[PDB]
Amino acid sequence: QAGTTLTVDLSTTYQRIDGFGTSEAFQRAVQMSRLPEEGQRRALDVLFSTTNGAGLSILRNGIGSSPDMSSDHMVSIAPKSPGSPNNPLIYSWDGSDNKQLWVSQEAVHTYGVKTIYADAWSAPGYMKTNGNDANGGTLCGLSGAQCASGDWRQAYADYLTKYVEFYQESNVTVTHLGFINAPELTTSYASMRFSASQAAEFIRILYPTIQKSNLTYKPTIACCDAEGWNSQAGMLGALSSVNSMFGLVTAHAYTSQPGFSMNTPHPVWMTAAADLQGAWTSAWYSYGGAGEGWTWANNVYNAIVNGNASAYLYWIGAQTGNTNSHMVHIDANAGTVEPSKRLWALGQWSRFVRPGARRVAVSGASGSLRTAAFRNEDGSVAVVVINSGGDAAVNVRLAQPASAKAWATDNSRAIEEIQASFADGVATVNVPSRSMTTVVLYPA
Ligand SMILES: CO[C@H]1[C@H](O)[C@@H](O)[C@@H](O[C@H]2[C@H](O[C@@H]3CO[C@@H](O[C@@H]4CO[C@@H](O)[C@H](O)[C@H]4O)[C@H](O)[C@H]3O)OC[C@@H](O)[C@@H]2O)O[C@@H]1C(=O)O
Ligand SMILES: *[C@@H]1O[C@H](CO)[C@@H](O[C@@H]2O[C@H](CO)[C@@H](O[C@@H]3O[C@H](CO)[C@@H](O)[C@H](O)[C@@H]3O)[C@H](O)[C@H]2NC(C)=O)[C@H](O)[C@H]1NC(C)=O
Repeated sequence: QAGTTLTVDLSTTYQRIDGFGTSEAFQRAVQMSRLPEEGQRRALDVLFSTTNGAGLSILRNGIGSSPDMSSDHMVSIAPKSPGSPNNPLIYSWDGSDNKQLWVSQEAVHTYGVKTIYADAWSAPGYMKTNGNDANGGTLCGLSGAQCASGDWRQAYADYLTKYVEFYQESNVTVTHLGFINAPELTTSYASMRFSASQAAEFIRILYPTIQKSNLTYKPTIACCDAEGWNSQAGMLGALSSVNSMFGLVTAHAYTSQPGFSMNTPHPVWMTAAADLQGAWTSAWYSYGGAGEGWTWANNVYNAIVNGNASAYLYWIGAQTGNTNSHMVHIDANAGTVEPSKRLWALGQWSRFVRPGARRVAVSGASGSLRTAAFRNEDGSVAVVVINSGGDAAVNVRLAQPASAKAWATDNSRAIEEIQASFADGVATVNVPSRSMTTVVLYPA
């Protein structure tokens, strides 16, 4: 044939895409802050730049639960107990939030990011059955968790609301708010155990607290950052009584993969995935291993197409260390920043599939090509082609554009523009070998 023709059907729609992003929690933002100004700027550019970076459109921040910044802990805005939940909470704002406020202010005001997801791993220790933000335990006052010290549920809702207000008064709007992380998992770090029933119980307290607050923008409540699709899907029954009081479902890709559509009315975000203990690799493709850029391009495809995800977040953007827990390597001694091809994989999506995009049908792929298509709010149509074979001539059309452009990521290209020859509404591209290519059709 005269290449492979991919035809986009704008009349067949699926989920909305809210975007793509990562976190700088657990003092990864502090590691970035220690770089020379040029290293700082390069780290921020590769994460958020829509011209020379991954164009990430969501930042996930931790709402620190710890009493201090020991180790990699995130200090809380209220690290000292008031003794009783009947006493006002004592807020001790540091103007920094574990250097996440600076990353957020750069994302929003330098790079145009509009989606800021703040998620607590735990309440402060004095609000919990175990008196500690680490080693699990549950919020005092929930069903099954009566504490000698009192019922701290309203206090935790006031606390989360105050955290959003500190960000607001620092000119950052938190758009989404989570109050647990991995509620099925006890860990040696910030962790807190809620059943799905307890999550619903708390949402019924947190929703009116937010709606009655003086916040300028009322953030959408999220739940529950379970460590896999399967674990989160098991919480949806109990959450269904409060579907009027939260608006985002969140889950990771650790204990199961995002390979089916959850039964919820809400958008579903895959909010953390990584090759956490794999030895550092920057490569796009070596053999299809767990850390390679190629693998992560495909992991995103699977989450969107098979998991019905509206967003995809790698665990950490930039940090130090020699595992694939993160996309961007910091060498603290050299003061340098090196993006892996996992950074470019997520950017090969995020640069072109912007917030509000609607996934749409595309036909004509077979064999070595996996394809998806997205209609942006500006009417630009982004067609993803993941090519596991040799160079593939592809034609991209609607079932009408005035111009086209194309970019590819592979072993020698980092979201590099390639030719998109444009004739009578049809873009013709050479999709490189073992690449992810995005072809964009633009209205006038
Ligand atoms: C080599 O050190 C790595 C660790 O391997 C890695 O876990 C991470 O540690 C962070 C930590 O992150 C976890 C990671 O994602 C979730 O937990 C996973 C769920 O699935 C299980 O099967 C895995 O074993 C879990 O790790 C969880 O929701 C995150 O919080 O966060 C706390 C930090 O204190 C800790 O450093 O990264 C390190 C590293 O990069 O050095
Ligand atoms: C893939 O995910 C999307 C969400 O990102 C799912 O969309 C949701 O679909 C349900 C069922 O159609 C929608 O429920 C309807 O909502 C309206 C209000 O807008 C309500 O009045 C109707 O009675 C109905 O309950 C839900 O709105 C919609 N959510 C969004 C955010 O669009 C979709 O169902 C998922 N796909 C699969 C195959 O599961």
